Amino acid sequence: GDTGSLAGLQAMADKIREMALKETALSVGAQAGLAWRAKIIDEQLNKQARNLDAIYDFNSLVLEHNILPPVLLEGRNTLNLADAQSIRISDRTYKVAKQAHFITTPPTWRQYLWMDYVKPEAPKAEKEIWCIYTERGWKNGIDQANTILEENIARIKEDFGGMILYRKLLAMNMVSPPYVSHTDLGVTGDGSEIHIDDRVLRITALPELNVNSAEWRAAVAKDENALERFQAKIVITNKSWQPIIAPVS
Amino acid sequence: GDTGSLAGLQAMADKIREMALKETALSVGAQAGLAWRAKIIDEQLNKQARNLDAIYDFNSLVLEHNILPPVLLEGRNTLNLADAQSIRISDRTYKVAKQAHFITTPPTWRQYLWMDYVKPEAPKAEKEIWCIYTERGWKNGIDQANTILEENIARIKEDFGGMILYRKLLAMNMVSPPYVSHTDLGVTGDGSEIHIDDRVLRITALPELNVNSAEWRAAVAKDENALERFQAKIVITNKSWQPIIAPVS
Amino acid sequence: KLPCRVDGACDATIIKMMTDLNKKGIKVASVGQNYLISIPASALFADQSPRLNWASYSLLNEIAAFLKQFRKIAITVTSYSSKYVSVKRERALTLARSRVVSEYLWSQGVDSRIIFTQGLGSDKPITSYTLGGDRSPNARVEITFRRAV
Amino acid sequence: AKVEKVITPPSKDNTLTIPNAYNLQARASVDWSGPIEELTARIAKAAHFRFRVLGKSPSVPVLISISTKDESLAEILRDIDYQAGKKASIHVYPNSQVVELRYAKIY
Amino acid sequence: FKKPPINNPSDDATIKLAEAAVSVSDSMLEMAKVEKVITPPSKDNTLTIPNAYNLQARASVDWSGPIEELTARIAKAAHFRFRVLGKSPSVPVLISISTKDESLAEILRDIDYQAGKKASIHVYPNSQVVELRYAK
Amino acid sequence: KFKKPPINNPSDDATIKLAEAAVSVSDSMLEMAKVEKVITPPSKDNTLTIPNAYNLQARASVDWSGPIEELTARIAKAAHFRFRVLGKSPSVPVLISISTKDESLAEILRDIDYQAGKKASIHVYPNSQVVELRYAKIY
Amino acid sequence: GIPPSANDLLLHVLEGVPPPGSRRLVVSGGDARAWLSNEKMYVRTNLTILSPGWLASMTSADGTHAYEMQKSPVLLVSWHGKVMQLKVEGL
Amino acid sequence: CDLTKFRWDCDLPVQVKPSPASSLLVYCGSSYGYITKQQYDILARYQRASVNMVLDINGEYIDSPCIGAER
Amino acid sequence: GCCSKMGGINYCDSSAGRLVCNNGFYSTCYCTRHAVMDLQFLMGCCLWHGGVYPQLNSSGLVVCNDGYVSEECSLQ
Repeated sequence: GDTGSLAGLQAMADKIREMALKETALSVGAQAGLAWRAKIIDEQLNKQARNLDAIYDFNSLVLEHNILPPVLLEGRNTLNLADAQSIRISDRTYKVAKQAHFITTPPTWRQYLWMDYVKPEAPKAEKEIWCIYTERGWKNGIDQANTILEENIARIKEDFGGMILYRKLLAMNMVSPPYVSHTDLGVTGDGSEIHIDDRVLRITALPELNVNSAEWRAAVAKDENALERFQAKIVITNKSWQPIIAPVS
Repeated sequence: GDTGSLAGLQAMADKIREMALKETALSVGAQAGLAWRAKIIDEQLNKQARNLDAIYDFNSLVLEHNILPPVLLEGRNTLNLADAQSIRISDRTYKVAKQAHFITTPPTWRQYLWMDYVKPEAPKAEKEIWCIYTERGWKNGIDQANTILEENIARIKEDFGGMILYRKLLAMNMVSPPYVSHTDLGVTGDGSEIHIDDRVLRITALPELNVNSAEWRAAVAKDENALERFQAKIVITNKSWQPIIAPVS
Repeated sequence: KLPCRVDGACDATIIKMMTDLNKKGIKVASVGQNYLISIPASALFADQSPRLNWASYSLLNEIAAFLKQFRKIAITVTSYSSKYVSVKRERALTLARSRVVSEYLWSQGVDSRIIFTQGLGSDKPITSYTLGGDRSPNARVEITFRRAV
Repeated sequence: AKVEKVITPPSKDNTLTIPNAYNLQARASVDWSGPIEELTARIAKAAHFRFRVLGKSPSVPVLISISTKDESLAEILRDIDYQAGKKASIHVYPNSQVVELRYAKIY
Repeated sequence: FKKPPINNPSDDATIKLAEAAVSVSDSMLEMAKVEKVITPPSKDNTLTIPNAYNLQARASVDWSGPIEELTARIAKAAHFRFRVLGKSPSVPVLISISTKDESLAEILRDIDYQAGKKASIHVYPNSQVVELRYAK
Repeated sequence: KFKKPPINNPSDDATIKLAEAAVSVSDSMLEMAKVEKVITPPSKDNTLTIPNAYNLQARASVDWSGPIEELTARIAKAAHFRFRVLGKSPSVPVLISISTKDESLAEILRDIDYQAGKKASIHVYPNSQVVELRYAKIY
Repeated sequence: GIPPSANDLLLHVLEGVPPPGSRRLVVSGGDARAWLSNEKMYVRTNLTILSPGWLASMTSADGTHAYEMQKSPVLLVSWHGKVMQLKVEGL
Repeated sequence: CDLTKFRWDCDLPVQVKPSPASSLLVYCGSSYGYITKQQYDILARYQRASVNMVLDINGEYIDSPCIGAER
Repeated sequence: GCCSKMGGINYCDSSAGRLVCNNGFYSTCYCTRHAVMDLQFLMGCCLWHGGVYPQLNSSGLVVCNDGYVSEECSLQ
C-alpha cells in the first residue's frame, strides 16, 4: 500500500458501473503520477542545481544600481491579415514585456523551474480493468507534469532571453539605459530618530526602445583568415581524415 | 459483431411490425454504408494525393501579392422566357462568384474533396427480411456517399475552373487585375514597442469585368503545316496501318 | 489511437536484413545516423555495361526493402568502376548505372523525397587492388543516406 | 495555356539565368511539397554549389511542389525557378559555383 | 525477379487520372514559362562581387535598420573608406541582413539588392571606397 | 552485432528539456557577447590591477555562491596576503558565484573582479602583500 | 484607418509561454504546441502550415513559427518536403 | 594531383595575394587563399568526388572545408 | 518488444520523439506523441471546416465551426 508508486497504487486493489470505474481509476492515477513525476523533476533540478545556476545567472545581468533589466521580446517577419484587402507586415517587432525595476536580490531559477510536490494521501468491472485504467492515469499524470515543467522552462527562457536581448540592444543603441538620480540628504531627523547618511535613489527615466533609427549602431563580426600571418608552406592537403559515408545530402 | 461491414451488420442479428422493421433496418443500414463508403473514398483520395495536388494546384494560380484570383462563372446561349411575349437572350454571361482577397496559405484539395469519417457505433417479420432491408440501406448509404463526393468534386472543379477562367479572361483583357497599394511607414512605435519596417498592403481596387468591349484582345491559335519547311519526298501514302472496322459511322 | 512505430519498419527486421546483406556480400555499414550500402557491380550489372541481370532484381528488391525500413529525405546513389576505355566512357557508364538503380529504387517506392544520382567513373576507389574489370573491389554502387530523426 | 501563349509568347528562356555546367548534370528524382529554400539548398549541396540567398524572405512562404523523376539538377532548378515565378528567382553562377535564390522586391 | 511499381496505375480510371495530372502539370509549367519575366545577366542591375581581398573576409551580421549604418560598418570592417552621394530620404531605407557566415562582398551585394532603386552601392578597390548612391 | 560508440546511461526528459533550453541560452549568450565585443572591444586587462606574484601561484578549486568579501578574504588568507576593504559595503550584497577547478589564486581573483564588475573591484599589491577589495562609489 | 500590427501574444507563443488566460491543446503527430485563448489557436512549430490558413504569424531568430489562426482539429504541415498532418485535440 | 591510385593524395600550394597568374579564390573554412585555373579545376574535381581538402600549414591542420569561389 | 534483437530499450529521447536502444541505433518506435508521424488518415467530423460546433443538437444535423453542415455525419 503506497500512493507514491504505481506498483503500490495497483497493489491497493489486488455501462454505468464500467464508466464510473474508468473515471475514478483515471482520476486517482493522474494525481499520483503527476506528484511522482514532479518529485523526480525536482530531483533532477537539484542534481543540476549548480549548472542551472551557471546558465540562468540573473545576477550577472543586473544593472548598475541593482536594477533588473527589462524583458524585451522580439519577432520577425510579422504579418497580420487584418481582413480581405488589408495586411500589415513588419520586418521586426520589439516589445517590453516587463519594465526595469529596483531589486534587492537577483531572481533564481527555482522561482521558475521548481515543481511543487506534496505526497497525495488518498485511496470484469471491479478491480480488473481498474489496474489498466490507473496505469493509464499514471501515464497521463506523468505527461501533465512534463508539460508543466516544459512551460516553466519556456517562461524562464523567455525572461532570461529578454534580459540578454536588452543587453544586446543596449550595446547596439536600440534602447536607452535607465536613468537613476540620487537625492543626497544630510543627517536627517529630529531628537527622537536620526539617519546619518540619507540617500534617496529614484529611477527618473525607465529604459525604452528608441525610434530614432539613425542613432542605432550596427555590429559586424569577422573571422580571421591567413591575413598578416603568412617556411609558410600554405598547402591544401588531401592527406587527412576522410568520412566513411562521404556523399550524404 | 461489427458496424464497419455489411457482413457484421447482418451477423448482428443471425403490417405495423413489418413496416417498423423495414424502417429501422433501412435507417441502420444507411448510416453504416455511408460511413464505410466515405472511408473508402478517403482511402482513394489519399492514394491519389500527389496527383490531386498536381491537378488542383491552387498555389500556381495565386497572384502577385499572395492574392487568390476571383472565381468567374461562364454561361453561353442564355435564354430566359420571362413570360409570354417576352424573352431575353445573350451570347455569353460572365459572373464573379467570389471576389479576390488576400490569402496567407494557398487552398488545398482536401478542403473540398475530403469526406468526414467516424465509425458509427449503434445496434417472418423479425430478423428474416431485416438482413434484406439492411443490405438495401447499405446500398442507399453507399449511393449517398457517392453523391456527396460528386458534389464535392463539382465544387472544387467550379472553384479551380473559375480561377483558370479568370486567368484566361485577364489574358484576353476581359477583367482588370487587382490593384494593391503599399503604404510604407518607417520605424513605427513608441518606447514600449517598435516595428522596424512597417508596411501596410491594401487592395485599393478589386478585379472586375470590364464592359468596354473595344479593349478586349482576341487570341487566334494556329497549327503548323509544311509551310517554310519543304529530298523532300512529300507524299500521300496508302501503305500504312488500316483500321479493321473501316466504315464506322 | 496513435501509431506506436513508423509503419512497416521493425528493429529486428532492420538487424536481420543488415546481417543478411552483409552475409551475401553487400556491405551495409552505419556510422552515426549515416547508412552506407556498397554493392559490387558484378552482383548487379553485366561486364562494363549498364544492363542489370534479371537475377539481380531480387537483390535490388531486398535493398528496396531495406531503404523502406527507414524514414529519410535524400538518398544518394553513386557509381564507380574500373578504367576500361576512356574517362568519358566510364563517367557515362557510371551515370547510366546510377540512373537505372535509382529508377528501380524509386519505382519500388521508398520514403525518400530526393534520390540523387551520380557517377564519377574511376575517381574515388576504396582499394589499391585495381586488377580486374567489374570484379574489381572498387567497381561498385554506393547507396548512402541519413536516417531522418 | 494556349490562349495566353498566343496573347503573349515568351521571349526569354531562363537557361540564361541558370546556365548548366558540369556537376549540374548530376540527376535527381524529387518529390517535394515545401518551401523553396530548403529544396534549393539540398539541390545546391548535391551539386557541390555554395547556396546564397538574396532579399528578405516573405512572411507568406514561397511554397513549391516538384514531383519529377530523374532529371538533371539544372533542369530541376529551372523548374523551381519557373514555379516560383514572381515570388522568387533562382540563378546559377558556375564560375563561382554559386546557386543563388533571391526573393523578389515585393512589399 | 523484377517487380512492378507499387504506385503503378493499373486501374482503368487511375490511369486516366494520372495522365490528366501529367497534362495539368505540363500546362502549368508552360503557363509559368510564359508568365515569368527574367533579367539576362548582361542587363542585371545588381552589384557584382567586388573581388577586393579585404572585402572577401567572412563575417556574421544580424541587422535590421537603416542602410547607411550597416554599409558604413561593413566598409569600416573591410578597412575601406565610406561615402554617401545624394540626399537621405525622410523615411529611411530599411534593410535586414541575418547571416552567420557570409563575406562582406556578398553582404554588400545583399544590401544593394534590398535597397533596390532607392539606393545603390558602388565599390572602388583601386581607391578602396564604398559609395552609397541615393536615388531621387 | 551492430553498435554505435556512445551508449550512455538513460536520460530523463526533464534533463532533455533543460539541455535544449540551456543550448538556446548559450547561443543567445554567444551572440550577445560577440555583438558587444564588436561594438566596443576591451582595452585594459585587470592583470594590471591584480599583478600576479609568488604565493599567488598557489592553486585552488572553488565552489562559492555567496557574498564577495568572505571568498576574497579566504583567498587572501590562503595566499598569505593581508586583506583590506575600502568603501562602504552596500545594503544589497555583492554576490558572486565562482565554480572552478584548480586554477591559481591570481586567476581566481581576476575572475572575482570581473564577476563583480561595477559593484566591487579587487586589487593586489605584492610589495605590501595586500589583497584589497573596494566597493564602488555608487549611492 | 491603419490595420492592427499583429497580436502581441505571438511573441509569448514564440518564446513558448502560453498566452495569458488560455488553455492547452494536444497536438499529436509532430513537433508543435497549441493554445486556445480567445476562440483562436496559437501554434508554436518548426514546420510550415499549408492548408488550414492562419490570421497572423511571427518568426523567431532560429526559425520557429508562431501562428495565430482560427481553431481547426487538423493542421496540414510540410515536414521536409513531405506533407503530413497533426491532430489537434482539446478544441 | 594523383586522383585515382587508392588514397588520391595530393598537394596544392596556395598564394595569399591575388597574383595575375593565381587569382582564383579558395575558401578553406574562414581562411581564404588564391590558386590557379588548373588548381581550381582539380580542386573542383575533388569536390565532385567529395573528398575532404583540409588546409595545412607546415603540416598543421588549420581549416577543413574547401569550396571554389569567384574566378 | 520494440528494440528487439538489439540490446533493448535504453531510453526515450523526447527531443526526437523516438526510443534509443541499447546499441547506438535509434528505434522505429515512438515514445512521445510529438514524434514525427506520417499521419494522413484522421477520423472525425467537420475536418477542414473548423471541427464540430459544440451545441446541444435539436436535430441530427452536425454543424461545423464555419457554418458548413457535415452531411456525412448528420443523422438521417
